[PDB]
Amino acid sequence: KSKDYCKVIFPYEAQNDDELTIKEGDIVTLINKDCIDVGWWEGELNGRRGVFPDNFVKLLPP
Amino acid sequence: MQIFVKTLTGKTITLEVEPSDTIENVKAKIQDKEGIPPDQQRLIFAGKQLEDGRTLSDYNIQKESTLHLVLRLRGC
Repeated sequence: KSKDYCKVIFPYEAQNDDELTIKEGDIVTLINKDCIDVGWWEGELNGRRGVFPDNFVKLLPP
Repeated sequence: MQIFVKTLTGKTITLEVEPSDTIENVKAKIQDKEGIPPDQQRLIFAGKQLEDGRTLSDYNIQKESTLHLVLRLRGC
């Protein structure tokens, strides 16, 4: 499909207000890609918009 | 047992530790190697934020286990 879905294996916890809180076992739709540095992104979860390290997540091949 | 810490680009860091080592001590070893102050480092394993008053065995961390860490461009 057009956008990519990624499962997050290493869940974090509410770090900041400008940061998106994601827990393990949830899917977040990638709104827009990050610049050069591979490790940051943005997605919407629970009606929020915030950035999170994508390292803590893996790409699902299918 | 050896543990691994990944940075922004996923860098691999090998450390020598003892099961009796404290998390604060582990952070200190990372500071020595990478120059990152302990107050700017949050350790996470098994999906749960690791606490400074708990041990590695409490989180069922086994030999060759790898943790996940962030850099610090906005809020770590």
